[PDB]
Amino acid sequence: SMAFASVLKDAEVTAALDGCKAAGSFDHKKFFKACGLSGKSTDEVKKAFAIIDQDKSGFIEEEELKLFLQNFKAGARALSDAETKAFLKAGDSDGDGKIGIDEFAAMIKG
Ligand SMILES: [Ca+2]
Ligand SMILES: [Ca+2]
Repeated sequence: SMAFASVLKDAEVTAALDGCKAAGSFDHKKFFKACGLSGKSTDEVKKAFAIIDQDKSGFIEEEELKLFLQNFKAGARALSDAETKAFLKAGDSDGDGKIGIDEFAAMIKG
């Protein structure tokens, strides 16, 4: 659902949601950089990591990664098998199958 709408501008993330609408065209970097998440404070990020976390499993398993579009909405599709892979290695620096916060704030911090 529109959670980030609180943190960021629902209208802002919107364009960030339509920017990925394109299959195999999802550019997380562009996304975070769009809403501004990229460069933001590592504090808020942790708060942005919840928006996504729908099961508060503590982490964002590879299965949750593809659910990086269900954070800004409760319906948005899920990154492809590759898209999720890119967004994985793009963040996960250990390639274990999950992306923690320290890692989630990394893909954005860098
Ligand atoms: Ca989670
Ligand atoms: Ca990890």
